[PDB]
Amino acid sequence: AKIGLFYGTQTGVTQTIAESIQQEFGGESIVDLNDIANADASDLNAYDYLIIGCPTWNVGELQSDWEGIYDDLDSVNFQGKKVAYFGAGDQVGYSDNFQNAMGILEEKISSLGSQTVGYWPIEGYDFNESKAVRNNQFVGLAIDEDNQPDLTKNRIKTWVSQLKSEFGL
Ligand SMILES: Cc1cc2nc3c(=O)[nH]c(=O)nc-3n(C[C@H](O)[C@H](O)[C@H](O)COP(=O)(O)O)c2cc1C
Repeated sequence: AKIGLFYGTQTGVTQTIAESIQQEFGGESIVDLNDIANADASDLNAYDYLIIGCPTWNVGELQSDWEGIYDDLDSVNFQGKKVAYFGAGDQVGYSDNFQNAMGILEEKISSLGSQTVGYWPIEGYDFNESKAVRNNQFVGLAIDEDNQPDLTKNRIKTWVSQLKSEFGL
């Protein structure tokens, strides 16, 4: 497909979100779903449009599967690629490390020459600190199933609608 979605997940929440995003875009013919646990860094090279999903774990850390491939990311040339990010987190329980994984990955991938698209407003959340915030916006979609599951469906619909414009759909 045109868009490659790569996600990592520990308790399955990020996978469910990935599946909803693929569905909102139009299905398998538009978005390829890939579990980063089963991929090689070079698989990211096959796409010009990428969506990266990762939940934050263990107080500000990357989900372990993303942690595993992190050092290999240097071998991929992201210049010219448009990359969007999404993450699952818990704003109440980890108010000072909310969605940090998403920010760690964005800082790394953009330093390799990619363009970040998909900024999201921070006003619909209550947290103290997040490494995924730059100039008062999140660098990608923040989902919180632990505290705001009622908002997930419309957050995804709205985000995907905005991304379509960025990805030329
Ligand atoms: C042990 C543990 C640590 C967590 N640490 C963080 C954290 O530092 N920041 C955050 O935003 N959420 C944190 N969370 C919340 C998870 O990211 C959240 O539950 C998410 O839905 C997990 O998605 P997964 O099922 O895709 O792995 C933590 C949850 C647990 C159980």
